[PDB]
Amino acid sequence: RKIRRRQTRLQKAKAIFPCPLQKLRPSVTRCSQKFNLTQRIGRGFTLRELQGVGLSAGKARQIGIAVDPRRKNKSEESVARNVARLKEYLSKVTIFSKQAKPEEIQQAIQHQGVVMP
Amino acid sequence: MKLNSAVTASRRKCRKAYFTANAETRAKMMSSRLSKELRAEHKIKTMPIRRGDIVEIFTGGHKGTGKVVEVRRRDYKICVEGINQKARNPEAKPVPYPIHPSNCIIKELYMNGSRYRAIKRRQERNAERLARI
Amino acid sequence: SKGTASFGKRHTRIHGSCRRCGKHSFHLQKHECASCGYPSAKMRRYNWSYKSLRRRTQGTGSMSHMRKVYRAYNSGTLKANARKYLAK
Amino acid sequence: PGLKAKDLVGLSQEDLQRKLADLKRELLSLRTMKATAGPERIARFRVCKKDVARVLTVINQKARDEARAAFEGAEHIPKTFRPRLTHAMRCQLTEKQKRLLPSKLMKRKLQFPKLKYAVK
Amino acid sequence: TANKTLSRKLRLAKKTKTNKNIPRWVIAKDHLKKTWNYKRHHWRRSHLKL
RNA sequence: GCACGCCCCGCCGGCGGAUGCCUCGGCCCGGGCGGCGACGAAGAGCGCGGCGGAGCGCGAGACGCGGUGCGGACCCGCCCGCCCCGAGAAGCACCGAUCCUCGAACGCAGCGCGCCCCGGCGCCGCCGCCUCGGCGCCUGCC
RNA sequence: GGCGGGCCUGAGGCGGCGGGGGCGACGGGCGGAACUUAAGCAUAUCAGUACGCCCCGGAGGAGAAACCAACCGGGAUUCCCCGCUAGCGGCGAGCGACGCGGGAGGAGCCCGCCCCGAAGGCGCGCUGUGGGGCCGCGAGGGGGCCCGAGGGCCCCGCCCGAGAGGGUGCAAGCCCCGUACGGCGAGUAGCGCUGCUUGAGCGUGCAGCGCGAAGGGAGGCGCGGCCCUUCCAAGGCUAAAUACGCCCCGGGACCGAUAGCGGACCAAGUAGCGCGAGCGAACGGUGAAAAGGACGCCCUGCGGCCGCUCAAAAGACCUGAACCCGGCCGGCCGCCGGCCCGCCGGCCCCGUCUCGAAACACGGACCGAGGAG
RNA sequence: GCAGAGGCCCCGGGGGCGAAGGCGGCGCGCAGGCCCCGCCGGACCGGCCUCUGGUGCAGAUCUCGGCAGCAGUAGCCGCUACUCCGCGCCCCGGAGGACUGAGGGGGAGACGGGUUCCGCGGCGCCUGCAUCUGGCCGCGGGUGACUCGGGCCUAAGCGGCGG
Repeated sequence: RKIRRRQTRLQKAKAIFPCPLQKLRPSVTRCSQKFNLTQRIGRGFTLRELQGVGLSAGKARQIGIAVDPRRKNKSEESVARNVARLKEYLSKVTIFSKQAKPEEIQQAIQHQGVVMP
Repeated sequence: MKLNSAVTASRRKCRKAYFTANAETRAKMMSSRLSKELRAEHKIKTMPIRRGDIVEIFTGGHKGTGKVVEVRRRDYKICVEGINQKARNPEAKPVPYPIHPSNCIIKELYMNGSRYRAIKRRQERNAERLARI
Repeated sequence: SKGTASFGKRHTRIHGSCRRCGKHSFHLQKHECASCGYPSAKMRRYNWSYKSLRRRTQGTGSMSHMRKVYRAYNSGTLKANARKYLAK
Repeated sequence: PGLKAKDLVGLSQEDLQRKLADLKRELLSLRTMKATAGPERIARFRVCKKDVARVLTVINQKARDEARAAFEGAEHIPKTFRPRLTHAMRCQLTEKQKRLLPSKLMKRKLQFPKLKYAVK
Repeated sequence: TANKTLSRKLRLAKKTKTNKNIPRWVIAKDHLKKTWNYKRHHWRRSHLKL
């Protein structure tokens, strides 16, 4: 099974060679008073957080940010956490368009693993 | 060693494949060493055995040279004219002693035309290999 | 007269050959096959007997068409499929 | 030793129909002879049987070729000439139909196209 | 039985033509070593269609 | 006592298939595929080989046929048929056909009987189409 | 009352297209046991199992909250790791989830309603169409002695990006093949009563019948108020990660022919058996090469005899044990001990239950293989 | 002690200058057991160290296969029956003497078996003694319909039907 998942992962990576396999996901307080101190990765950035950066949900998905309308920040501090995560990703991301630009694409380097862990 | 998984290294699978193989594969399995003189002329180490070939046995008892009168691929053996079991009765028809073709060196080949075409195909393929692939 | 004499009064053919399964299982009086199930459209398969299912099923015959079409799927049947999906 | 199909390919259907009848009368003759005689290995018998098949393959191939040409580019074509496919492939939605999407959905795909991107 | 059915007669007929010994030349060609058919039946003991 | 029957100081021989040795088979665990059918499946029956029983394989074009690309001397008996820079044995991959009777099984039976103008003739839907029925809703008439 | 048309329901016929049946698995729906455990037996347990029926598909189902939670909160589904215990149960025997947390994998949407009103897929439709894998080449070994035949030995060498293997007259990197190296949202929610079910407990989900809303649902102890958090049922789709047989491919600290599949045998679900459903065997090995037996002698003939082939008869077959038996030879004899060896002395038949067996207790003709913490 | 696995066996363990296996005979060990010799046999097999297990059989009315003594034993006691001669077998031919005794040990059909029927050759099996016999074995053949029967029609019954 381990070899199979890597082989499926390698095949998928090549299909979107410049793009990272994992989409950007949000830092989220782990639930319960047991883990309320720590933070983990959530399904998607809230519409308010994307609005704070200035990205619409559809435009954000193209950049690579997963969007969850369901999530509500529940705080003003939670929004700040994610808006800063979104801001950093926007700097790290480079949009390769210009029809075909093979030389830039060859050295693109696909990010591997979870983005901004 | 073998780095390819497709080929089987099992004694059971290997023996069944040899014991029951298609005639095209029986042919290559029944190849024999081209002589030093022939090798220099044709640049092929071993060519498959034919029914006009004259061959010199080099190991088994009965080490003489004769034309290959018959090839029985089912028995995986070839019969060479003049190498037979001792006919008990003097006035009796000879029974050939089959020799394996590995035990033989091909002194002469039946040239044919397909044999010549086959010899050439290998000569150009071996040249690609000799060109270090 | 429970055994020998009673067996001696037998001269009848309760069972007969089946149309669908060619076995001496077709009752002549009831018009049904003990093994084939004919005249039922569906065939008689009961998971109480693993052996009975194995005695007659796929692979117990020529498998003519299926073999020929399975071989084609490892060849050019799949290319023919792609052409049909796209235009014809 | 049997009539090469290359030669029958190069014939007329009427000549092929005549040839088949002659082979069939010969096939009767060989059958009469083998039964009457009490054997010669009957080598022609075996060859003739293959040459009744060879001639009839040619006659089918000509007929299929003539019929297929008549039934061409027409909705509703004789089933025998229909693409082999398989029962399920015949019944599967065309890739254009499978890809068919609602107008609102298509509008969004155009609005936000796939972008190539890379991250540090 | 003298009032038989063609379909029954046809299946009984195959059995009569099939109950035959291995041709000697077949034994020689394949080198059989088992020259007995074992699918050969006898009207006294075997009950076909039973 | 001899014979017998025992036991064996040993010597041979039957009878049986143990024990070893092997082994184209199983089992076990991974892969990989997921590909049947009214264009008739799965299955079944009957036939089919020059000599032909079983099994395999085919289907009256039958132990196979056509095309293509390889392959290049054989074909387990007896054959006769090939043999030759192509002439074409065994083999192989595909592709095009043929494909009897039954069988979801389809004119009706199951092996016998119809219809019909010559193509055929089963059911159940869906969608058009054609011919119509209704003191359903009316309208036009007399 | 007769007669023409339009509509609305219906018939008969023709076309075009589809459905049906099959696969010992996986997957969905339904019907549904009992043996068993409780050291009895009803509730329970077995078991939402066998089995019956019915549908798919390469996966299927599930799926974008009428969600969980109670926080410095998460956020569709599926699978995995953990939670193993909250609970349930003649609170007995037993049974038994989820929520966090770590992962694999991730993708979102659409209709009705409403706005337009044929702009449409235009014989329809305004009782609403339409829009919003193959193909290849492929290295390098001689001499000596012996053997039936080296692949054995004894000396010397050569190729390894190949010393994985298989074959060949014995144990072969260099004899043959190969291998390593390549190429080309309403009869609804709810509620009353019943029944099934669930860990779900004054109800976990379902269902019948009765009655039936409007802003409603939930928050794991019912009821009536008051809030607070959270969501929007009664319409629909959706990939992925997961499962799995036939079949094919490869591997094994697997079994080695009374074993391993029932089945290693050219003809096994076969031969046979049972009216039938169904049941169900036995059977591997000559040799390197069939070289599968030259000849002569006789015999009324059969057949025998020699010998032959082969390294060997290995002669219908590898080895050929035990039991059992026939010849010939040798003794008078169960065991244990002493001794020259047939005399003295001692010896009940084992296993097993049993207080106690030589028991007139039971099992045991004999031998081989298999046979149980 | 068994059967596999990982190692070792100081020029790389033992083997056609004879492996495993079998049969007799020593030797060592309290014994489980081991070793060697001779003979057969004809290609594989170990000792130690670490590992594994489907690992040791006198029994289970044990399973399966072989087979002994009883034992040349019990028995081959239905249907009255054979005899002589031919070359003569129980087959055949002649001649005698019987028997089934027209509800037949006769001649035929329905069913059921499925070629057993027939002719020619043979005995390897089978014919429970024999066989030159045969329903046995090999080979080659054999079932002809306007009128007879099926088909046909209905009977008990059984299916089929908008549903």
